Amino acid sequence: CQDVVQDVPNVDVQMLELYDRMSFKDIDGGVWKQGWNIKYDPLKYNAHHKLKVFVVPHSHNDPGWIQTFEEYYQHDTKHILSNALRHLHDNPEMKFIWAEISYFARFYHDLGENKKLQMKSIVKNGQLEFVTGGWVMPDEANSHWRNVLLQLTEGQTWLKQFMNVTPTASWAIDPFGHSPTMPYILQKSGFKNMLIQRTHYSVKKELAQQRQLEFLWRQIWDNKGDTALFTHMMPFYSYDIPHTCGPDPKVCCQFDFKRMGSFGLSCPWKVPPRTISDQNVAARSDLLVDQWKKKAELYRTNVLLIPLGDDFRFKQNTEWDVQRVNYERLFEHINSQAHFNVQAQFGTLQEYFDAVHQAERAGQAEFPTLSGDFFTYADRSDNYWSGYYTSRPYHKRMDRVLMHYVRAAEMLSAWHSWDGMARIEERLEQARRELSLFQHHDGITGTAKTHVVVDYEQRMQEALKACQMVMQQSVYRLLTKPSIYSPDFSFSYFTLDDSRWPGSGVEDSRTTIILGEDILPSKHVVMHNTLPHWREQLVDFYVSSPFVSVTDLANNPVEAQVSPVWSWHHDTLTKTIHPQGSTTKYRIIFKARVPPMGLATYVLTISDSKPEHTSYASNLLLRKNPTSLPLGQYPEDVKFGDPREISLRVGNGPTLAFSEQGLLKSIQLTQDSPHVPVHFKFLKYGVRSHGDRSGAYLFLPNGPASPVELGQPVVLVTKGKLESSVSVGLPSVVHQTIMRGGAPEIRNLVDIGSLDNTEIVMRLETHIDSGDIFYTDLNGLQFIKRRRLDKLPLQANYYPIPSGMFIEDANTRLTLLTGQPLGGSSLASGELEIMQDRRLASDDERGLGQGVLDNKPVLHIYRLVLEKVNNCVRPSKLHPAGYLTSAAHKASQSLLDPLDKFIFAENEWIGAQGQFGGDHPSAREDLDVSVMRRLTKSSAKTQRVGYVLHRTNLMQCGTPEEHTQKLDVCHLLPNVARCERTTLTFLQNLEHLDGMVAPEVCPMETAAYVSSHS
Ligand SMILES: [O-]S([O-])([O-])O[C@H](CO)[C@@H](O)C[S@+]1C[C@@H](O)[C@H](O)[C@H]1CO
Ligand SMILES: *[C@@H]1O[C@H](CO)[C@@H](O)[C@H](O)[C@H]1NC(C)=O
Ligand SMILES: [Zn+2]
Repeated sequence: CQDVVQDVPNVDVQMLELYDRMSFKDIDGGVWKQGWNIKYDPLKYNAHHKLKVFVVPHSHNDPGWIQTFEEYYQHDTKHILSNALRHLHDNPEMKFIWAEISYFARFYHDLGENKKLQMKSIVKNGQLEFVTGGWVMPDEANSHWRNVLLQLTEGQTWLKQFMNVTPTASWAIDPFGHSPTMPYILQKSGFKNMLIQRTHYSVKKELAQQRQLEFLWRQIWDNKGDTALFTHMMPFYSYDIPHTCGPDPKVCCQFDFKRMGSFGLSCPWKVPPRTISDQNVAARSDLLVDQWKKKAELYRTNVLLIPLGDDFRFKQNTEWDVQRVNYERLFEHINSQAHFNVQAQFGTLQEYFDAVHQAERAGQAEFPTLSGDFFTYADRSDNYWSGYYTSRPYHKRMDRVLMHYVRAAEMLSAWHSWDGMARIEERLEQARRELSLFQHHDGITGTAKTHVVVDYEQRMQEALKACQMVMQQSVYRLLTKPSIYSPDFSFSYFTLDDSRWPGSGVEDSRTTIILGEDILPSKHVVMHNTLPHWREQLVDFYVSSPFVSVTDLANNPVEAQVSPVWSWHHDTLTKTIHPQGSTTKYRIIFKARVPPMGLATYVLTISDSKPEHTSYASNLLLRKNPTSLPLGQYPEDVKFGDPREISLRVGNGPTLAFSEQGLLKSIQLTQDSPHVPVHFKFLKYGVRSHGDRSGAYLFLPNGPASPVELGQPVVLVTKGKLESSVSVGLPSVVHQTIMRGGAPEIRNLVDIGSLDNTEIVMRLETHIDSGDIFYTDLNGLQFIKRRRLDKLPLQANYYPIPSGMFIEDANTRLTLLTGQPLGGSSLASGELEIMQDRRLASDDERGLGQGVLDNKPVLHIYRLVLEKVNNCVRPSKLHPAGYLTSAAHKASQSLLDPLDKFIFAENEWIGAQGQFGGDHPSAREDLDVSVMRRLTKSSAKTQRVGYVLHRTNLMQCGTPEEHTQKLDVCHLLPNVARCERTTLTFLQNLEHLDGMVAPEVCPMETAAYVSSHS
């Protein structure tokens, strides 16, 4: 195993280092506005060294954006695919690449058999080629790597099954900025090449000047280079035709033949395309070839890529003709005029890459190595696309919830083979495809029109319901004596209970467990733990009585705590935001202990008075002018007081101090240690009154944030033996700090209401001497070092915070982990900040055609970990990566993959068992079974189960290792006949494993294994 901490990789281009050196001046470069006037030596190409030009027809089909997926499919895409089939069938030399499999699959299953056969033939013969082959072309900023893998697998599995092809070249022309998580996943999924487009205009200029637009992209910690993936970065401002034939859009636009009036399109540079004829072909070719030779100067080989397409292009038959015929005339002339020394033709993406590598092998070029990312993107001037790191935060949080429910449903149901009547495969396929669809770069990014956001939400809601059905049927089967098990596959044996989604104050959706001497004395509940190690976590349920006690299935008492159910209300009468306690329902909380990838059953039983092993929290409402707060049968009376500073300590954990406004002010790690200043503050950013306006994509603040005026907010303090909390109703945010004995959990119920042109940010102020350095993660996979650059505007220093961020000095680190992707930064030494929501009245001119005014209440969750790190073995100052500590990593897992909770729905569970998986191996803490998926239906003689294993890398800080058993996923199910290492999509076998044992992987490595069972 490579050391990913101590050896700084030696690469030709390291993006953080390149950013430190670059000046980012936005000067007018001439016709290539963001470059310079390219010059070339006409003698470079000659009879023995020609410029091979591949023109690659393409059509960017967004799976939802300004129309929903189905609206686009009906109005545009089915026509594009139908006409592509006819035109490619009829014109053997014409070519076309396709990226979005969600649309292709939708189309293909509607085709008659004769057309399916015609389609397979034009793919088989190479005329229609799939690029990437994922369900979508995903966002690369907010997406979790697990979901990027899920959607890639969904599209490629469909392609393998129906088209018998697996793309090894990737095409990503529209994500807003690019992440190294893509080559990471692609290289481990058989890919050999990838192409990207949206990178900062300054970076395009800088790499173009050095001919570094093609590079071997390796991970920031990879010293050896085995993660490297050849990457082609396009050089210009857009993938449209005016910005793909060469440096001058005024000339390239003349070669987009769809821009001649009857189609309703024109060239904004005011020179229209002209039909090619024998009388103008020589002059037209001379212009085009000159553009091509200029573009060729920015690359190292004599093979040139010229994409030919735009959004939803190649729809009308007349469009196919006008593009094809004119280009065929140009190729015939150019290829027959020896003085150009060019051979041009339609081609596919793989053909381009194959020719580039043939040139490379001929010793024609050597390519530079590069590590780093390409955030944050600016397409021009100071227009940085950091707004979409936060836009539509309700759905960004929903993405993480569904991410987890999909993994839990696929894992719980993988243990058994299911009768087709159970519709398990059917519900999982729907859940994987709806979550996969949302990975689209207009989905999770929050950049679609209002009604399209609604469509994604409805689809994800359907997926959540599908997951719940599969999970509850699975739990019933796994914990019921086999000879008693009698499933009704349409019946709900259990109801899932989720405490944080949609969340308190968002939707009253949780069921109350109703107990009573005259109706039902007890109720079974079951917890599932998808992580491969034993885990304890507090869980809560709503119950109709405070007099409830908990036992495990051996009938051992379990210590519990009951607290009231508090809800916050904006009182339009008193004009205050204050809490009301339920007089009919209460929260019972207890520690559940669950086996690795297993289940544990408990019983809640009512009694007529205080049970021996249940305590009751005290509650203190701090506000001037209090009124009574009765709580029905709750045994402890609420207390009142004027606002004041408070301090709390649960268990032996940290002691937290709060200001009289209910916000954290300090954290004391141990009884001895100092009270470390850690202050939470909420602020707001506005929009500029002159110039460019912030919108769904762009963040264009009218200067640094201003503090939210807090007034004298109502603060609620609940203090219990297992859990305490401080909650405060601030304008637009009910802010809560919850303590359970370790790092606190923070929850924000964010309701930006009608605050137009406002972005609400949550900031942490400390005295940590971080200077201009901070760390943020990429796709929940790795942490990358960021350096705040004052030479760039505020919005350029915002980065994606998909799951965590931290700052540190030689002795102290503060890490903030998130349960949803949001945008954030560290704008001053000692600070961390992350945006909660943004409501923008104006459109930001990137084609959406609207502002963001559809905000709704969302419950954001976090864990806040203050730690001493002076004893940790950290990367040197020159290393571009950062790594979490064990505590921070576990805190992240508590947010993203919490225990799942199930309430038995009927009165009695006959044949109930107390546990499942007690014999599963409890793996080392840095290892995860990211995916467990049965890959065969029940009729298959040989059953196959796929596993994706990921090992992160945690800092060595002096805590002795200890125990843990080796995890061999191939022996998790019995009767194993074979074990194979496969690509991450499970589509190709890479290794036949000895003894049928799946070895664990190295730090920062991810592998996939498939076990076969007789
Ligand atoms: O913006 S508009 O001019 O409509 O169209 C452009 C040129 O065809 C496209 O690049 C728009 S891209 C397509 C869409 O997924 C992105 O959210 C847009 C971000 O700008
Ligand atoms: C699928 O493609 C392979 C080569 O890529 C070919 O040999 C095979 O016949 C095709 N169909 C099958 C047998 O699955
Ligand atoms: Zn797009």
